[PDB]
Amino acid sequence: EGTFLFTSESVGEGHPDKICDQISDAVLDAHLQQDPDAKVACETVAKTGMILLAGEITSRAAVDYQKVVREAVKHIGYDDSSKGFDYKTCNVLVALEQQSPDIAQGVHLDRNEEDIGAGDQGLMFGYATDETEECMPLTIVLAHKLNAKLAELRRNGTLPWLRPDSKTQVTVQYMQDRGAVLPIRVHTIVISVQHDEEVCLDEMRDALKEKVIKAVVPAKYLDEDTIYHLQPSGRFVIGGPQGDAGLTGRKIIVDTYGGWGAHGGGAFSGKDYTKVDRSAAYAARWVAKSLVKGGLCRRVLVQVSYAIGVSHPLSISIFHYGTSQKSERELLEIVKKNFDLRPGVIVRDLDLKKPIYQRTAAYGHFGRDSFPWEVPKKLKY
Amino acid sequence: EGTFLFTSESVGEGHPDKICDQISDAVLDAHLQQDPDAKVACETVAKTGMILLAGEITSRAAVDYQKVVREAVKHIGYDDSSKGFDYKTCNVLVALEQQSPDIAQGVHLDRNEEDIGAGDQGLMFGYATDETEECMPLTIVLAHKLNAKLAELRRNGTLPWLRPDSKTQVTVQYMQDRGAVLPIRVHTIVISVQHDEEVCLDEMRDALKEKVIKAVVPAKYLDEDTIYHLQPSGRFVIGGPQGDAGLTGRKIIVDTYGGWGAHGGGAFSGKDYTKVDRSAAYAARWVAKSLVKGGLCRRVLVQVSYAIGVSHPLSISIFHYGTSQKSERELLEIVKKNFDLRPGVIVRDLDLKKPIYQRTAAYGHFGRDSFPWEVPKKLKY
Ligand SMILES: O=c1c(-c2ccc(O)cc2)c(Nc2cc[nH]n2)[nH]c2c(-c3ccccc3)c(-c3ccccc3)nn12
Ligand SMILES: O=c1c(-c2ccc(O)cc2)c(Nc2cc[nH]n2)[nH]c2c(-c3ccccc3)c(-c3ccccc3)nn12
Ligand SMILES: C[S@@+](CC[C@H](N)C(=O)[O-])C[C@H]1O[C@@H](n2cnc3c(N)ncnc32)[C@H](O)[C@@H]1O
Ligand SMILES: C[S@@+](CC[C@H](N)C(=O)[O-])C[C@H]1O[C@@H](n2cnc3c(N)ncnc32)[C@H](O)[C@@H]1O
Ligand SMILES: [Cl-]
Ligand SMILES: [Cl-]
Ligand SMILES: [Cl-]
Ligand SMILES: [Cl-]
Repeated sequence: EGTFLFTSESVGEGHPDKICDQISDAVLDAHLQQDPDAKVACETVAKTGMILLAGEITSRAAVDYQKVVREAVKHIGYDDSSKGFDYKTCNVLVALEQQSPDIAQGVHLDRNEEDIGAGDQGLMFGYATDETEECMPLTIVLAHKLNAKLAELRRNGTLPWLRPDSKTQVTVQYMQDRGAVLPIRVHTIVISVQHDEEVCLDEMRDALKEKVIKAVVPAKYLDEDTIYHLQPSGRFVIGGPQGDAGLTGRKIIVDTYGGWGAHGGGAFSGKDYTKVDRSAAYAARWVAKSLVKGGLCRRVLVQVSYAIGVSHPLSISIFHYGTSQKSERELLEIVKKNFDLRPGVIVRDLDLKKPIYQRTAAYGHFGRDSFPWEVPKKLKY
Repeated sequence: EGTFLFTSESVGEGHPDKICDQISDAVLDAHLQQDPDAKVACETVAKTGMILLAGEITSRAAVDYQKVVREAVKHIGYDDSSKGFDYKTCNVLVALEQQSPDIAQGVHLDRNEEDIGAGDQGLMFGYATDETEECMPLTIVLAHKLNAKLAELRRNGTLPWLRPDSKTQVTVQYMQDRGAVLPIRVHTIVISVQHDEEVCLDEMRDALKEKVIKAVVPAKYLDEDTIYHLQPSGRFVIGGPQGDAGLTGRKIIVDTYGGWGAHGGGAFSGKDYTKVDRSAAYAARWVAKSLVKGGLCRRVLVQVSYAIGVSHPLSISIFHYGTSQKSERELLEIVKKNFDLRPGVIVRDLDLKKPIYQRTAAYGHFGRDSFPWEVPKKLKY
């Protein structure tokens, strides 16, 4: 009574959708290194032997797409045909055009930077929860860390049968606590990871429990009833793009809160700051985290929305789940007094011309590494 | 006090992401017409002059991809270079392989149909709300209907300057009502739609208000304070894939609840029933709607999750927002007694081998047309 199960998932750096996100952001970063005002909307598609870039870029930079793509794939670890994909020998195809002049004229041409219009319509949410220090749901934090642990043990050679494509999933039993949530125990863990042709299933399952799960999940959350689904498909030799096509922006829930809070549908990777799908979601996270770390609430969800060409949000809304003594109306006044959610101001507050985006594109965009949107603003009220 | 704004969006049939969803489901349907057991994972990518199919299909069908793709684009309305895209003359590229044998062996080979494994891990949600008869949020219903109205007036020739690519966005002021939500008024509407080179902005804005909004949104929701952003970019002649690359599965929030409820991240289009991203989300909608139409709650969210190769969900969870006299524990017992959420049973209950998927791929998968997942189950308890 008062408890429920909740599940979130994450994926590894070599998951084919995440490959695409990382490549899209490597392209963005390459442009921004040379032209901080590049307009970038770079989608990546991955299938056996192929990376395709499709989208719209207007930029003063001279970018070697072959090098940028191949270096990103090398970093992920796909470096041999035996692994199913090789940065040295794959096809890299480019279908990139300039940004539509109709978009450019309606969004940013002949506009003062602070008054640039949103690059599109849409809705975006930010969320924070006091259940972890980093203000993220435990389900998603643990799922990300399990993938990171796999990559670590692959790269350090202790589990050399590992390959880069992985997925994880964590189910936690939660208790209610005055509108907030408290994690009690881990009910179920799934891990699936691509592997070489030589290792056997029992060796993999033993390693995944002892060297991955136990190295990540605190023992206080694990008990004799916890259910483990380790390599549940039985065989995962074919992987990466060869096993499953990847596309940019197909892991938007992994990128955010693991299903908690809410999501407006927009993808992050491959987009410069004028695309509010990214910048306003980052700003909304920053607002939410600022409210929780400032002691105003324990758990909070912020919605913003925009119209293409219009700088100020059309709507700003807040829900605190009953975890503040202040009304949501009062919290909204505090937010309005402390934040300016025009994209041309967000860019300054969060330093969004800086080429740090490839680092955001695996293991979630939130709750990690003290990115600007993770540093709470001191609120005046 | 007790009120908040909430925004949802929708897109039209010629929006480039939605083009991709529709093509992916046209391909699925073509396979299912000949082989009800086809294994389909068809991604579509669209950019100027190009439809690319990428993914994995194992099927006994003989499908003419050129015809299927081009007929889908014709139906949407892209039939001339003057509109930016033409089904008769575009490039159709195919990068389709068989389903991975490692997946096939772990999911469905040599398994009894009812006991087939989930085609992947993941989490899925179903939602229902009593605020409309179709048990959907008003924000998303209105946003979809505005796009449908644009397509209607394009196809009937009364606004012949319209083209197929459109987006809409609706902000509603809601009041709290004992855990449920009540819509009060429409605060803001956005409409952006591709148009010919001859029509002027004032003609478009007048038509969008008088012939689109007033034909869709009840006057009781509109007042002298409602804000209208009609063609806010000022010019939208370039559109469709030429204006913005499209990909399958990039409108997952438009496809579902417009940001309400929750989303697990999986895309629907291009996937047969063994992909629980689709089948289990449909079943979860069916459960949620059955609970509301059965009088057990006014508003409800259901989560399910799976592991690849495992037939039964790993977790089932329910949240009723305080809108039931029964506890969520009791509702879960009712759900367990009345539903079987194995994919190999869902397929029978919801008739998921039937080639009806292209019809789901615009205007949302839920709340429309009495699809099987929209017909409530009579609950025994
Ligand atoms: O706040 C809550 C509470 C809650 C928290 C503290 C309190 O004092 C009172 C109630 C809650 N309580 C219970 C109890 C039995 N079942 N549920 N369940 C949930 C869910 C959720 C759960 C199961 C499936 C689906 C969504 C969510 C959510 C999660 C993700 C996205 C959107 C909503 N929030 N939430
Ligand atoms: O249930 C509620 C209630 C509520 C309903 C009936 C009651 O008797 C008591 C409370 C509520 N109340 C208020 C009041 C002032 N602000 N909020 N606000 C919300 C939101 C939401 C709102 C603004 C931004 C973001 C999310 C949501 C939601 C919507 C989509 C996804 C997830 C959660 N639910 N919700
Ligand atoms: C299961 S595949 C999706 C379904 C697939 N498109 C098909 O044709 O059936 C989704 C993800 O699961 C992982 N995956 C691929 N092959 C797998 C296998 N043999 N066992 C487990 N997971 C696998 C990869 O991370 C892949 O991107
Ligand atoms: C604004 S575009 C996204 C940003 C774009 N990729 C870029 O290069 O800036 C997203 C969607 O908005 C719509 N759109 C395209 N051109 C537009 C215009 N000139 N005015 C308004 N909306 C437009 C189309 O539905 C398109 O798919
Ligand atoms: Cl996936
Ligand atoms: Cl191998
Ligand atoms: Cl879009
Ligand atoms: Cl024209």
